[PDB]
Amino acid sequence: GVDLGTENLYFQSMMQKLVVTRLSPNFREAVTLSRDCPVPLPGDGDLLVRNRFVGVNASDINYSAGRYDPSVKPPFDIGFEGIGEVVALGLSASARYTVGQAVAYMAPGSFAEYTVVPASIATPVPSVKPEYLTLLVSGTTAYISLKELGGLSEGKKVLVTAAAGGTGQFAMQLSKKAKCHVIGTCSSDEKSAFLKSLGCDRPINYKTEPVGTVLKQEYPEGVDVVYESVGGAMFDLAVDALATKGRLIVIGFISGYQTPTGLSPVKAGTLPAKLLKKSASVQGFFLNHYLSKYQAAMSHLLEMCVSGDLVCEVDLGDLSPEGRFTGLESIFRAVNYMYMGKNTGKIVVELPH
Ligand SMILES: NC(=O)c1ccc[n+]([C@@H]2O[C@H](COP(=O)([O-])OP(=O)(O)OC[C@H]3O[C@@H](n4cnc5c(N)ncnc54)[C@H](OP(=O)(O)O)[C@@H]3O)[C@@H](O)[C@H]2O)c1
Repeated sequence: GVDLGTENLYFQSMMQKLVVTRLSPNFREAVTLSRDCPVPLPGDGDLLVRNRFVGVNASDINYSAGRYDPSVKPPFDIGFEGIGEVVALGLSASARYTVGQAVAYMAPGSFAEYTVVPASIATPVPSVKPEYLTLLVSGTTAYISLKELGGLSEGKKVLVTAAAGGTGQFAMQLSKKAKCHVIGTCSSDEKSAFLKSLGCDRPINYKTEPVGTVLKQEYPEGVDVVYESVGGAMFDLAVDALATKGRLIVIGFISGYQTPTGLSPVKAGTLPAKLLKKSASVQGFFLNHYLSKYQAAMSHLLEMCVSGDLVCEVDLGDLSPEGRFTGLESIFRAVNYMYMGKNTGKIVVELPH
């Protein structure tokens, strides 16, 4: 009786995908577009998803560099998230999932026309739209880290770095919803306008106005929470800008990922003493350590998105040098775009019919 997509599997036999062929943080050096790869088949507990959008993530280049498990050698698949239609599935999976259903997921190997996804990690979505993909990593990271670690409450002051980017946009909005005063950093006046449209109380274009100075002058008593994703000298300023009982959440350090080690140097020598003297913290956050909170987060985010209560800005690359990010080949360009700092919102690549 049940359609498991077996006809599809017969006829949809080969596909394109991206493959890490050499470890490097230079994505173009590391990754090759492969063709006429077999379409993988789903196991009893799996879905086979035809990706229609895939997300571009800063750590894509950490992945390509082998930094998640240095002992794992090429070749391996890449891309952290996708959205599309179920084309086939295993028998067990069919209890809860159906051929043609719109699903989104966070699992490695999304940079492919088709990806096998365990049905246990799939998220049902209303339809295949790029706004929902924005939630999977970027939204959930901001949601869970702030909920679990931010201690947010009315009137607290929150500094968000890369605030106009994929995760930053949600850290901004979610802090505003908690009635915080929100400061955001970005690299252009048009990004600052975007931030202002999300409710940012103090956008800062760091290219034209020094962040440290603004913080010293406008926030002399400091900030309560920092959503820190840049690293380096920005991390150092953030530590100095903490209020008493302040918390710096280490979300990432993109300023370092292109470097050979992937790290951005910081002034750490006096950090324990600084933290003691302010009763302040530096707090790491890795989304994969918080998967017990993921399904709830995703559900709330999805409700806010569909209801119009959350801006989910998507950058499909229409304004990039070679235009809209269409096809797996465009992933190279999109990663470049990210590392040139040109995106507003979440970078997404379309894989259309
Ligand atoms: N901990 C976690 O589980 C987790 C999950 C998701 C993301 N993250 C982290 O969140 C951060 C943002 O990632 P994303 O994927 O959302 O990208 P994104 O913010 O959409 O794009 C990156 C942004 O970083 C700034 N930038 C780019 N290159 C830079 C450089 N070399 N030095 C300083 N700033 C640079 C740019 O914004 P400006 O105009 O502001 O410069 C750019 O638009 C990354 O650190 C990432 O690792 C962490």
